[PDB]
This record gives sequence, structure tokens and C-alpha cells, in this order.
Amino acid sequence: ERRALKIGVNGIPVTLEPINAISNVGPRIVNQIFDTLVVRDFFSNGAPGNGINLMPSLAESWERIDDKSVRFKLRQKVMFHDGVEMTADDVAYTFSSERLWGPDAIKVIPLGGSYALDFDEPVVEDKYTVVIRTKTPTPLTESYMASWMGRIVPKAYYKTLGTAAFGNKPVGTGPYKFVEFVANDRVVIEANDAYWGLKPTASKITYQLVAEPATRVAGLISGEYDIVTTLTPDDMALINSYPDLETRGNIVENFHMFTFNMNQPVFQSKPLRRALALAVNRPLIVQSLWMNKATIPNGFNFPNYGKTFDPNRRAMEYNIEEAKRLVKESGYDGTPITYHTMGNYYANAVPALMMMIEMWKQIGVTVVPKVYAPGGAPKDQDSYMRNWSNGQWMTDAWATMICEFGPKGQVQKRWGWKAPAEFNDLCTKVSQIPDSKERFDAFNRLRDIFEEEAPAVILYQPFDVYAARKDVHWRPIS
Ligand SMILES: O=P(O)(O[C@@H]1[C@@H](O)[C@H](O)[C@@H](CO)O[C@@H]1O)O[C@@H]1[C@@H](O)[C@H](O)[C@@H](CO)O[C@@H]1O
Repeated sequence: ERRALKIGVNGIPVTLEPINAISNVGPRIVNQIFDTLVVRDFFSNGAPGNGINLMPSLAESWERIDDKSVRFKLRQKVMFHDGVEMTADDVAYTFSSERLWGPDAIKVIPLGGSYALDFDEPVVEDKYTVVIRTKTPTPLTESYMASWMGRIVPKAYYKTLGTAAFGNKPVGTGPYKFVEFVANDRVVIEANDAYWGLKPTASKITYQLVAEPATRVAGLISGEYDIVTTLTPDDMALINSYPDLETRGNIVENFHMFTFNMNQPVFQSKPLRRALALAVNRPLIVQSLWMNKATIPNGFNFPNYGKTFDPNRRAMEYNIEEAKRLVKESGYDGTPITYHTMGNYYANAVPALMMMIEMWKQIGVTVVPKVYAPGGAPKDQDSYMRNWSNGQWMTDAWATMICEFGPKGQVQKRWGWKAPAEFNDLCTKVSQIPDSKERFDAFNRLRDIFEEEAPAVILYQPFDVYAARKDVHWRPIS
């Protein structure tokens, strides 16, 4: 009745510590090991999978007390996988200064600071009651707890081991418990029948790295895998021609992009970055490799932002005439520039890059592909152009414009983007004021500056496709 599931995946996270595993490949695993206080109802308000009403999970109930404080009443007798009961101390530790948003915490969870709300120290009222607090007002606390930043960790065990060692031997409250993790190869988790919620329906799940998508499709066809991830619309006809298999595709709240190491002199200033941005013919790429199913957004602007989504925003421009003009003004001598990609970790990463190489050749820029295997990533000093993605993880434009591209983020700090002062002042301003005409117009100014500066270039939202045996009725692939 309960089968062992074998999942062929595009990649394996570098760790299983829930925040440091935030990526396209970590959530599908950590989502089964850990739980959150609340969860989004993906089908609320008639939504076809992207609904936002919040429902109980580790917290049975919650009340916003004021514009800075939310009280959570926790479920009782919830057990971590090692048999330690979960209490308000564990939830307080999860969002503490020590673990997440303090100065020392940023050394081991490098992105904790940039992805945190403006937290103050949680208050434990009793064994099953915790108050999550912010130093300044924010309405996002509750939805933040349903996000990939809100997975609850065990205080005693986590603090003893440290963030890094915990990541190799994680302990959570989720429906599956950790078995093994082999870097760049597999993760195995097993049913936790002590789970507080619905009993797990699989006995074990193995996430196995299968780098090439054609090999994943072939493994599903042979019965080696029950489920496979990160396919494209082109694979659908063949898979659906098998009566015992099926595919599922949808536009994800994530965008593919290319970006630059702006510590490098060739990309320290905007002209050549913007030239490469203006030479990208996105409809051609979408028509050639995505069967016109991938979506091109009107800027760094997505419907899930709600009040900060601008449905009337103009399209991102394509101007080869201006791109040629900016290549010359930059003094670009013709030196080849590398573009690093971990194979097709991103669906259509290598075929899209080859099309963009030809587009860039037509504006006088020579770009060379540098394709590497998992774990063979280059040092920052050797990275020039690279591909990336950003999952739009909040119902507010704060994510990912401010958490990734703002003054506290990795694009400015690690990757050297010298953002104009107006950009960083606007990031600061929006994080103070509530939803209004002022906030809506400020995010539009940030979007305008993003396109002028080109620290990254948005390509499209992929039409994500996965496949599975029709007799596998539960697929832990998030
Ligand atoms: O798999 P990727 O695209 O990017 C991951 C990186 O996170 C990871 O460090 C790198 C090396 O292992 O491999 C991938 O490029 O995940 C991004 C996050 O990096 C990002 O924080 C989030 C929100 O913006 O969106 C996505 O989930």
C-alpha cells in the first residue's frame, strides 16, 4: 500500500538547513522534513494553485495584537524526529537574533539578514504560546511564516550542532525524517509515522540527481523513476503517449534571468550590462524552446504582488540599435566573456544561452559558454556572466526586488552592484510606508532603475513541467 518513491531530479541542494537550502531544488526535500506555523491554501478564493488564505499548521491559532506583534498558539505534543517535543522555545529560536537576523547569524546563514523581516526578539509567553515581533510595523508577518523562511528547527539540537552540521543531519517535525544525503547525488527520507498530521502515504522517498532531462524522461519510461522534475513542454507529447504516465505543466511564480559579477571591471558600470539586456529577443526564445508556453513579464512585476502589481506596466524593451551604441561607448575591445551554467539545472539553460550567444554576436559582443557539472561551480573571481532564477515568495513586491537587489542583498554585497543612491533610498522608503499610491509608484521607480542599471536581465517565467506514473497519486516535488 505505501510505496518507496524514486524521484529523478535536476539537482540536489548543497545543504538541508531550511534557509540555506532555499533554491529551485531544496524546498521539494526540506518541505517534507520540516513544518511551518501556518500554510497557504493554494486553492482559496477560486485560485488554481496560487491562493493566499492562511491556514493552521504547527500553530493551531494566531492573533495579530498590533502592527508589530502576532501571537501564535501552538499545537501540543508535536514531536521532532529525535523524540523531543516542539515548544514555543523552538519557534522563538527559529526567528531569533542568534540564529537568523543578528550580526553573528549572517556569517552562517549569509542571506538571513536580507530575507528577514525587521524582527525583534520573539517572546515566549508559555510552553505553547509565542509572540513574533517586528521593530517597525509590517503586515507581512503571518504570510512570512507560511514561506520558505518559516520552517521550524529544534533549538537544542540545532544550537548544539551549529547551522552547518545541522544541515548534514537535519531534524524537523515534518512527515518524513532524514536518512542520508550524498552531496551532488541523492537525499533519502523515510516516513515519520509519529507525525502530528495526516499519516505519510509513501514509505520512503529518494531524490536522485539525473542531470540531463532526456535521461530523466528515459528513466520514467523504464520504471527507474516514479516522478521526474524540470522538463519542458517539448517532452509532453512523448510522455503522454504512454498510458501509464502523465505530465503536468504550469507557469511558476519564478523568473529565469542572467546576471553579472559586477566586481569584474568589464561589468562594474551599466553600459555593457544594458547592451546585453537590450539585445535579448525574448519572444524568439519562448517560441523556439518553450512552445510559446513560457510568459514574459512586464518588468520586475508579477501578479502575486497584489497591491504592488502594476497590470498596465510597459514591456521590457528590445533595442538592437541602442545595444550596438552602448557596446561602442563601453570601449569593449572584443575580449570573450564567459557565461557559466550548471548544465540544464534551469530548464532550457544551455539552448537559451546558445540563442543569446548569436544575439550578442550580432551586437559585436563575444560570449563563450562555460558548462559545469554539480559541485564544479567557479570561484567568484572567475565568474563573469551567469544564469540565475528568483522565486517570488511573498504577496508583496518587497520580494525579490528588495531582499535580493536591495542594499542588504547579495547582488550589491557579494556580486558588487553599485546601485544609485535613489534606488537604495527608495528600498528603505517602501519598507516603512503601507500599501498606497506612494508605495505603488515607488516600486515602479525601482523597476525603472533596475532596467536602466541592468544588474540582472529577466528572461521569462518558465512553464514548469514534471512527469509521473499515473498510479503515483502524491508527488513531493513542491
Ligand atoms: O536555484 P536558484 O535559482 O539558485 C541556486 C542558488 O541559490 C545556489 O546558491 C547555487 C549554487 O548551489 O545554485 C543555484 O543557482 O534559487 C533561487 C535562490 O537563490 C533565491 O534566493 C530565491 C529567491 O530569489 O529564488 C530561487 O529559489
